[PDB]
Amino acid sequence: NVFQTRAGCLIGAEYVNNSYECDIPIGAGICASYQTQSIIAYTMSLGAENSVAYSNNSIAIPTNFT
Amino acid sequence: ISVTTEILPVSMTKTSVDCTMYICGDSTECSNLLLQYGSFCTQLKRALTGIAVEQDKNTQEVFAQVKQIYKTPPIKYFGGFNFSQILPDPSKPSKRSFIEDLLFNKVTAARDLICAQKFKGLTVLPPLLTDEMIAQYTSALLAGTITSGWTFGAGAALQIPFAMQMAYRFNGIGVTQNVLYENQKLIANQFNSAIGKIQDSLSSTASALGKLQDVVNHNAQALNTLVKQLSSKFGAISSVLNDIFSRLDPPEAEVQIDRLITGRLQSLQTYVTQQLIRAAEIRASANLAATKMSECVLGQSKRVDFCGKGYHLMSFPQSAPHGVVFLHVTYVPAQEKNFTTAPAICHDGKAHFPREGVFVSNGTHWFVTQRNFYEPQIITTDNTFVSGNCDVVIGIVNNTVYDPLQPELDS
Amino acid sequence: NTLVKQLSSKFGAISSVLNDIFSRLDPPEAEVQIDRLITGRLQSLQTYVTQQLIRAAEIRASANLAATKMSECVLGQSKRVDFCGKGYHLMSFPQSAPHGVVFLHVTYVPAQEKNFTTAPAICHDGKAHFPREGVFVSNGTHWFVTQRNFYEPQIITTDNTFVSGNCDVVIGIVNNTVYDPLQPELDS
Repeated sequence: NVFQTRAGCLIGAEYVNNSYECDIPIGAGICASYQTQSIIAYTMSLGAENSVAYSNNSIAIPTNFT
Repeated sequence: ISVTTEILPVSMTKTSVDCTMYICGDSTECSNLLLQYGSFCTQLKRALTGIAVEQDKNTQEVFAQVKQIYKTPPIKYFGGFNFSQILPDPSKPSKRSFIEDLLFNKVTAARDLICAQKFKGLTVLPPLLTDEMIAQYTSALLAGTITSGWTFGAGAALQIPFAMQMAYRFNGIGVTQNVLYENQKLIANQFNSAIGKIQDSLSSTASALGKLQDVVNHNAQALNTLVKQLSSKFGAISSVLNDIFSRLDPPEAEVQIDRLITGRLQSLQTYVTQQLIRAAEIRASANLAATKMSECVLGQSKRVDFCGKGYHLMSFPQSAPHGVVFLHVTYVPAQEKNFTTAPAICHDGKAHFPREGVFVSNGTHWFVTQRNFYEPQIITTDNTFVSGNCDVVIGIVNNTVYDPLQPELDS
Repeated sequence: NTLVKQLSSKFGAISSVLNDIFSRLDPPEAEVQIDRLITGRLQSLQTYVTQQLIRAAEIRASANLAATKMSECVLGQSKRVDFCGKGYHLMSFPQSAPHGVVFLHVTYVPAQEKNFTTAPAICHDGKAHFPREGVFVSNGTHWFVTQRNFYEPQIITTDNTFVSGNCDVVIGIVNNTVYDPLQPELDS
């Protein structure tokens, strides 16, 4: 296959629409890995997505330690 | 309440050099002759690759410090503080803020210089992280510090109202919470005015980003001198080698070629050494920036003149071309007044020392007050402790102490 | 290894060894080849020394950082964030390794959080009450005071609260009762 990235042209890798942690950095936010029996090039995932409940009169207090 | 700006460089520009094109151009005879000098280019490639990976390591260490990406809730009330200029703006396609846009715009037929340098074997590689990812990291850090506080730097993010967070920080610097709870509106107005002044200064002044511009200028000057070195004879007949080959016989052409090769190799060596030194300095700056990010943004620092000039309250990060910008919010006293003091109070033949504050007098009476704010109170046994008689301490004075129990005995 | 391998270069001379150069050419002419070889080898060795100096400087910086970490994290307790580990620092231990040190950091991390409703101050008898070293919480029916980093509810009293001003200036104040521990024993 052929793929056009801002770092050039990539031949031999198939582009997928998922996102994983980077294994081999190619550049411009594009990384590559060996998975599935094949080589897949993907876009980096910064991390999990979270939201915090904020209001005038709410607090969170821990009840245990490690 | 004061807001101060700090600028720190983080990374550099990644470069790659092609030996054969730079030295021998498009001549095959020089290409054949070059092999005699051994392995002089594998070392150069290794050094440049090391610098290139070092830059990405620097950026990743500085910015990637949060495991989860947070978002601010749609409601934008934070106790009167605006924050609308430093939070992401969804309208623009870059998902950036006003100050970030100003900072990026601040630092900047015919053929472009980049193409001309590329056509001689000097190329620039792209960084691993785009600007959007750095913006997302900055937004996540801002959301975490606004909503959770410093709890997200040591575990899970626990929500807390902004006013109570400010009260905790005031307690940290050494002032009680009632000051904030009674001057919330004034503090919010001061913060908004300071942010507006920062806006005006950024929009007007164009010389506050010197360090990143100096980095860019140094890189440009190094490339310029490397390119200019190609047009010097080094003691030969001419710089152009085809004329040397055509004009005169091989016996002296070999000497001329050797002179040119030695000169160009020496120039490349000098360039690599200067690049190594500059990269070391940039890495030191990046380490300092990472430490500052971990100490001033994810917590409160007691160190003096580290996270701002004054008493530190908190800080905010923003991105910049090849660098980071810190907005420090700090506390400074004003409108001071003179008073008369004593070290202890001798009452009932016993010495009395304050528990937290200091003793003051306004001319006739005596009070106890906190250190960083004028708030007098009557000297009682609840805010005083006794140790020994009053004939040893130098400078003790006479007064009376109030006991909150005897009034209740008779009433 | 690369310094050793550089010895096979010719640097434009007729051979990579000296004895054959001295055993094939007259003294008037061998000088140019000897000069070329000597200059090349000197340049290689100088480059090696310079790179060694730069690497030594970096190692010195790392050693200074390790010394500071040993001074603060091990011999004492550090309040710096993310310096002696992730979390709240408790203590640390050193161990040795070939050309390096290994630090084991023992730290404290909260877990098992729970939601609560809070107010900044309590209005009682026309006066505002603030916590001393805690925070006000409520479980939907009653009110308590608890420490920040652990759950330990307690009854609001005079001993753990202080008063300043009226209760018509603080935003978010609520009405409740503050228990006086002097009258009940006085009236008994």
